[PDB]
Amino acid sequence: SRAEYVVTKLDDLINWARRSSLWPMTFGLACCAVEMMHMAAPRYDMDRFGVVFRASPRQADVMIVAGTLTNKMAPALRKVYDQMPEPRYVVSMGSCANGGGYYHYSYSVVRGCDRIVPVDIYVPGCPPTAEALLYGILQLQRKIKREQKLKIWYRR
Amino acid sequence: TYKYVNKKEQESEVDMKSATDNAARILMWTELIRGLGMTLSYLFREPATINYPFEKGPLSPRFRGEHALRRYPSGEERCIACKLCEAICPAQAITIEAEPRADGSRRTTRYDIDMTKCIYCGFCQEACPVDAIVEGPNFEFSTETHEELLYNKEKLLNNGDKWEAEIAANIQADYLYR
Amino acid sequence: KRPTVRPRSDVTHKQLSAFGEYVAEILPKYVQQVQVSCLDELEICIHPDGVIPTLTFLRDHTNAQFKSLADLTAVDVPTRQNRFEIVYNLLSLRFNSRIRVKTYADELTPIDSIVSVHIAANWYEREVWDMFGVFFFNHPDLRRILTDYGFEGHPFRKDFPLTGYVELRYDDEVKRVVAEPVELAQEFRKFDLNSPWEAFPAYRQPP
Amino acid sequence: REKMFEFYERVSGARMHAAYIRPGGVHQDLPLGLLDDIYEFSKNFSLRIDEV
Amino acid sequence: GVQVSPSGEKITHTGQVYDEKDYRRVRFVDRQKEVNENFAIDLIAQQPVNEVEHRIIACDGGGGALGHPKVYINLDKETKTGTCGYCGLQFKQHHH
Amino acid sequence: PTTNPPTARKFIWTNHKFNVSATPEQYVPYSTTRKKIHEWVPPSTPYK
Amino acid sequence: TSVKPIFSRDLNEAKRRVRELYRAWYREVPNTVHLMQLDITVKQGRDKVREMFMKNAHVTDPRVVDLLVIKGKMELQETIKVWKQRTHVMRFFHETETPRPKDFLSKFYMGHDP
Amino acid sequence: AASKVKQDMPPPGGYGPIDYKRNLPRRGLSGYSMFAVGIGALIFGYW
Amino acid sequence: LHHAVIPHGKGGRSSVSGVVATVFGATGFLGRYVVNHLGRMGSQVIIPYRCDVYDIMHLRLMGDLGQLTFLEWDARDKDSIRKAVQHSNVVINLIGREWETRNFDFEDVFVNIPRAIAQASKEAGVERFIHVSHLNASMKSSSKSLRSKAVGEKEVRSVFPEAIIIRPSDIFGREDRFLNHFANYRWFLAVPLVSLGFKTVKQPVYVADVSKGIVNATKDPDAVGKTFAFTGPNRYLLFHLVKYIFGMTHRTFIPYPLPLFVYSWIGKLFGLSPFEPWTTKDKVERIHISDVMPTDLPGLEDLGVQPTPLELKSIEVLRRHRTYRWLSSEIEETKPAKTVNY
Amino acid sequence: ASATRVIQKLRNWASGQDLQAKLQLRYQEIAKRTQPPPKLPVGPSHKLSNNYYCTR
Amino acid sequence: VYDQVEFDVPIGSRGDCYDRYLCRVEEMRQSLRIIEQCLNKMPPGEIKVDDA
Ligand SMILES: CCCCCCCCCCCCCCCCCC(=O)OC[C@H](COP(=O)(O)OCCN)OC(=O)CCCCCCCCCCCCCCCCC
Ligand SMILES: NC(=O)C1=CN([C@@H]2O[C@H](COP(=O)(O)OP(=O)(O)OC[C@H]3O[C@@H](n4cnc5c(N)ncnc54)[C@H](OP(=O)(O)O)[C@@H]3O)[C@@H](O)[C@H]2O)C=CC1
Ligand code: SF4
Ligand code: SF4
Ligand code: SF4
Ligand SMILES: [Zn+2]
Repeated sequence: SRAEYVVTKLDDLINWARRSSLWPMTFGLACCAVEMMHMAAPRYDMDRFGVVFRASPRQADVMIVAGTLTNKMAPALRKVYDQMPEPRYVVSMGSCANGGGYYHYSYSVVRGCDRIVPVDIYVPGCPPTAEALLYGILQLQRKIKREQKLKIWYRR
Repeated sequence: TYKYVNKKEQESEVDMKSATDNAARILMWTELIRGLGMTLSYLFREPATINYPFEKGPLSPRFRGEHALRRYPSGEERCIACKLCEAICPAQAITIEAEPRADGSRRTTRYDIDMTKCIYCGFCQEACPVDAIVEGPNFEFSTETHEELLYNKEKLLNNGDKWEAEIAANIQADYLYR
Repeated sequence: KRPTVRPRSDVTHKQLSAFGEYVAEILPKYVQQVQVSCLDELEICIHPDGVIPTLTFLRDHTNAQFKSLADLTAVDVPTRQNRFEIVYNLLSLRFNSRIRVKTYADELTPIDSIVSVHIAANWYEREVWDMFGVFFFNHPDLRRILTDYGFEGHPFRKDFPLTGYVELRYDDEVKRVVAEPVELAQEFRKFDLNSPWEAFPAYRQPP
Repeated sequence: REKMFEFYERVSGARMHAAYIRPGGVHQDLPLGLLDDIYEFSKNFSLRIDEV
Repeated sequence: GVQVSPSGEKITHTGQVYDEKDYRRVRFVDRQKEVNENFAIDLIAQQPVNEVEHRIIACDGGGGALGHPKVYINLDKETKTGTCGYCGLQFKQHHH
Repeated sequence: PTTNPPTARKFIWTNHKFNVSATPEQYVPYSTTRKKIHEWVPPSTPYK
Repeated sequence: TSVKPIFSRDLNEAKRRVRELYRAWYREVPNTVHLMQLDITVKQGRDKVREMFMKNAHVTDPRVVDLLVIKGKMELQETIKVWKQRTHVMRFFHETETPRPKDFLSKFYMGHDP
Repeated sequence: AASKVKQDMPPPGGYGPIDYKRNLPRRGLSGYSMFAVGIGALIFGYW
Repeated sequence: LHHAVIPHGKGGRSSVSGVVATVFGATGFLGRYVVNHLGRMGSQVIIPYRCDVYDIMHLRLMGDLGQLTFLEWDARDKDSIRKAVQHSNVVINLIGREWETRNFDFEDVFVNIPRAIAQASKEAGVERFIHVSHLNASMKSSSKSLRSKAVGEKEVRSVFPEAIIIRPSDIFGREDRFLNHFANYRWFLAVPLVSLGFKTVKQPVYVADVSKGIVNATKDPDAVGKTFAFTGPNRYLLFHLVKYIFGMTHRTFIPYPLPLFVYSWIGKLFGLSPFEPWTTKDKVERIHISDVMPTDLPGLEDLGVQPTPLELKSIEVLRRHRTYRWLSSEIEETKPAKTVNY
Repeated sequence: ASATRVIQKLRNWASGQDLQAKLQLRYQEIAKRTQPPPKLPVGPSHKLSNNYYCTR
Repeated sequence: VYDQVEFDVPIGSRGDCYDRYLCRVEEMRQSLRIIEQCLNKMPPGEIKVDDA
């Protein structure tokens, strides 16, 4: 009955909850939002995995940056992220969000959403196949599987 | 030619039967019961949901996903540093630096692709006159870091040495249509 | 008859040329250099003092019912002293024909608005102002349309760098999104692609 | 929409942004067996419009 | 082959490796350096010379439209061997 | 591939690897080039 | 030497317009440090207004002045209305831009730039 | 063997005929029937 | 300088600085500002973290691609330190803590860890080692943390005689434990102070100035082997400081005196929290310990920084505590705090 | 198709259409994934006589 | 090749969101009508201009 073992199992439970219930946010900027939809569609049923689009940041757990991020939109994106409550994850979807993409050298594009918010997972493509975005969601699920927070608290 | 969608309405003729039918429609909610019936029918149909990641969505040989540099069956590299791929890459994602290999051949030292700039358009593999750069089928190559998505010559060469069994067959299938 | 070249009909050329003569001799005070192209398109160039009269005539006149403003553009040619070539592409549904009216402006030489004629031009003129710096008169609400809320410059001017002068990021110190001078990890690569051999001798510029 | 994206992907390689239509025509001819699938889709799409 | 440096870093087929004093090797700490162990130069050297009885031979690589543009190679100099410019295959005049 | 198998090639891998992100044995990018400009090597002797 | 005037047939009327604009900004600053919850005083804002105004004090063509006043009124509209957030307002202060020195010698020590 | 031009061409005679017009069908009772049923139910319940 | 360390550019996110720093304690209140100021001018920052990868996200964006390199380490494992300092030319030990744990003592974090980091940095060829002690640190202080910190800087200098030691005062910022603490006393409806706040002096400094000073000492050749005292321009009495606080917070200020022999017991109780305690006996004693006078020590104006007074940067910390009635209230509505000399 | 002569009747009545003849799913009524090789044709400008680009 | 393919234009009477929705549905139906013809009559030949 070691407290370290108990804490590891408790953390497994915490992560299982926060993982099997990932409510993203209805935040789609450009084409990549269409593949987001298609990943919400019958062929790839999101809710099947526990994923549910909630429109309020105060209820969401992750935000998928699904398209190009202009300088006129970055403040709103950072504000929304700030308004999401911890634990909060972020997913960059496409090449526009990762590094500006096809509009990298433009005067009105931030060359990466990773400049305005911190990104956990990068999904490449223009657009990323909905299958790929799902692969990224599950990659995030596993990353959450590997948080080990309470073990750290107990080791402190 | 043209047609009307909501002008079909003609002059008004009304009977007791028509009035009673419209009344039943308005009082018993006929038209809504039909939507209920449709949604019911859909409940007893087979869902189009595939069981990912076990069974996957279809694709075609022409699918253009992850990039890879190939080789001749002898193991020699196909790239000759002609630079059409970076000359046309409309995202300016490719970067090349060539130099005479010790044996004298024309080969590259740098071949980098910012896969955060690639729009996955395919122009590079239709420009390459030696079928060296291709856009493979792999799309499950997401990362936890931006740096991982900045491929160099070694990464693309390893991908080519990893997918050749598939890239080559898809080419053999699609190369008559080009 | 040839399968690669494009079938060419002179009837539309004649129609548009006759209508161009019509417009030129009915608005001499404003019209300059009417012209028609190999592809069948009519282009009427004018003095900017004639914008509203010309467009109103082409909208209201009976033989000219161009009452749909398709587009409204500008074109920076830094060579000429009046850089901006403002363009009014129009459409007649009654005659299934189009037409293009052009003026010229400058950084310090504004023109009149046509929202009194075509309400479609509000946002297009706001766009011209935001992108090139041309100011319009008697515009209800002339502000920026596409650029950021504190953006300095007119980006479509050929003299404006493709990548701009500033660049945005988030700073934890101030806890805000800030604007810093541009600094790139990879510089845009300028490719000189123009062939040094004359390609179209029909457009040769005599010295 | 997913089946029509499949048409795209077959003919171009991309589901959504197919740089297929180009000055002069199209980049690449239709692959054998695509018109049949388009027919099988069109013979039924009317039913879905009717449901909606 | 993949030879290592005094620092243990592997030298790529480009001859590239970081100097022992280079700070840029932190990126490979708790990680790895991706190299391609199949050096194409050694491989194409391991292939033999294809003799021929004609003074001028062509090379499309292989597969026709799956190889490289067809080039023609002269084989008069009996001491040397003709090498394709796209591939590295060697050819020699059999009867000299 | 049990009936129509791929073609055999030396350089092809014999062990497929999955996505190895956020691990060791992952990919780190670097410059595949050598030094372009070389510095002067000062002498080991003094002027005396 | 003969051109068309935009609004002002001389520099004095343009100066009248400029003064009207200065009054508008001077009166607005407090309302927008209140509303936007800016973490600056009211004096800093008016000093910044005056500095941005002097930034273009050298002009003598009334047309340039008229266009500058138009742009200033556009910005004052964007600010009176809250179309722009505290971010765009504090962009003016450049709180993060490391200030390049005007000393020839420091510019010499850091970089090749003149 | 030999090789003719091969191309994704339609089949001889053309494809089958496609339905594109509306077919929202017609169903239900007569109205009098609905009201009679409802009234009879009310009356029986009242009794 | 090695060819890859020559500085190139204008001092932007994507430029080169010539600085390859290993920042111990980057996941804290001050380390994040340090890393921001480093990645802002284009330097390589090696950030060894023991915490969860979810607590370094706010850092992951404050540096261009490849400028931030993260690493998992452990204070007890010495190899975890060698691998970090193996390639740096600077090391910045910000490690500290305002309470002791089941597994770490003030000694452990303030003396041994810095000493091992310094041994490894010296053995590894590092040129600079910046250590952050306290201003009031002394081998004769009532607080244990200050004694331990003085011992730690002594050991760091006996192992690394060219070690820049930086001694700041009570730092104030957004994520701090000083102004937010003096604001959160309100949850207990009144402010217990010793001697009613008088007899105590505080010379607090904004954290951004401290980070600037560190980042400038990284490449200031007149600072090697020197001690510094990063202090604000104005001194205050704890009473007037807390009153100005509750003025910016617009809460009700009910101060009453309290002897230290019961306030320290209160602190012990609060410190029994197995989580991050709200206050501790050592934090108490660190409060109510007057602020040393500059006493000739070099400072921020010698590093190249003009200190920012509290009256300009307090509201951005204390607006989070106000109510809806007082949020929008400006800065000038609050009467400033009395300044003293003593 | 997996349906069983009763669910089919039910949903055909509820929807009012003969769905079993028009399914949202593709059961072997689709072109294969492995087609034979094609032999694409050539355009008109592939002659060896009376083909001068100055004409076309 | 429009002008070689027959189809009807749907037209509304009340310029409301309902008439536009109906116009869109009927334009989809007419797109089916057009696809039928494009399938049945698709000519052989090349796909891109024979001008290299
Ligand atoms: C001798 C006899 C003495 C006794 C006296 C009584 C005699 C019998 C009289 C019968 C009267 C019929 C029953 C009354 C209920 C219906 C009321 C009604 O008709 O409301 C219609 C209303 C308007 O519809 P509309 O088309 O917009 O017309 C607007 C007017 N120009 O629109 C509506 O109100 C309906 C719209 C509601 C939509 C919400 C979703 C409805 C979901 C339908 C579910 C159906 C399932 C019912 C389950 C019941 C089980 C408890
Ligand atoms: N008021 C102030 O902030 C003052 C600060 N200072 C000095 O500044 C330095 C930092 O201040 P601050 O940043 O506020 O302290 P914080 O508590 O905010 O963060 C301190 C850092 O110490 C690290 N740390 C502590 N113990 C350990 C350990 N046992 N193993 C590994 N890492 C450890 C933490 O890492 P993690 O959190 O991931 O464990 C954290 O990142 C301290 O040294 C302090 O003495 C000086 C005067 C006043
Ligand atoms: S990455 Fe491509 S598909 Fe996605 S938003 Fe950008 S341009 Fe559109
Ligand atoms: S697919 Fe297109 S964008 Fe991507 S590397 Fe090739 S040419 Fe560039
Ligand atoms: S087009 Fe092909 S051969 Fe030419 S440089 Fe690019 S990859 Fe190499
Ligand atoms: Zn060859």
